[PDB]
Amino acid sequence: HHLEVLFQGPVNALVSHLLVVEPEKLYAMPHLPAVATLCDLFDREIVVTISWAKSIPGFSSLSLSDQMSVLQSVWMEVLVLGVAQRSLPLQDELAFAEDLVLDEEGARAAGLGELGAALLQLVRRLQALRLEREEYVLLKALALANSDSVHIEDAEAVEQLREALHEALLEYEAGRGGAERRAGRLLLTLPLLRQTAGKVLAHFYGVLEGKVPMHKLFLEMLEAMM
Ligand SMILES: COc1cc(C[C@H]2SC(=O)NC2=O)ccc1Oc1ccc(C#N)cc1C(F)(F)F
Repeated sequence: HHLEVLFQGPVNALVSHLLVVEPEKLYAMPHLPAVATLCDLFDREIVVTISWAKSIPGFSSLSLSDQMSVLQSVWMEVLVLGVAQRSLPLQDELAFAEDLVLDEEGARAAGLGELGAALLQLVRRLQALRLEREEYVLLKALALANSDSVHIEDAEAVEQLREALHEALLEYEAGRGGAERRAGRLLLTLPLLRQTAGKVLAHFYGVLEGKVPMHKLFLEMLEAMM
């Protein structure tokens, strides 16, 4: 079941679907040290990210190989966008989970180096647009489909998924110099989104040593689930 029928109708059925498959709020707390708590939380975010992707209409239409290639290239973007998303109502704070909210200094003390600052930069870029939840899920799905993995074997198939999600965003906006410009403004945050994800990976790999090899960790979980 590839859920392709959701691309046929008015977009509101697709949006309703994205809203439903949005992961449940996680609780990071039960007493572990900050680093350990975040590590445990991270493992759960990885699994949730993978299950989320598989429920994105049209994703399953891609060859198994391309699904994995797409996921390996943007999983951090999806994850990071979730963090930014939970942080929007706050000021200069990061809601890693319902019950785990850190300011810049708290992030630094939790082993995140300067990621606190980098993540808040992303958060501020999104807060400036005052996202609604519908825009976030559409943008997130689009970020998944806008992967630029070097290992994609059917590039037009990925192109078509990306196009369909972009058109969904447009149709959603149109139905709330085209003022539906609203869509472009969301798209213009995608470069910072990708950069932020790269920054997170660089921090855990060290600079490129491999202290905390998240790509391997992700792959192992990916192939265990797919
Ligand atoms: C210090 O924070 C992390 C620790 C780990 C585990 C590592 S660190 C090491 O020394 N040993 C390992 O196993 C993994 C990832 C962490 O960062 C996050 C945790 C949770 C979320 C969410 N929601 C986002 C992040 C980020 F990656 F966006 F920073």
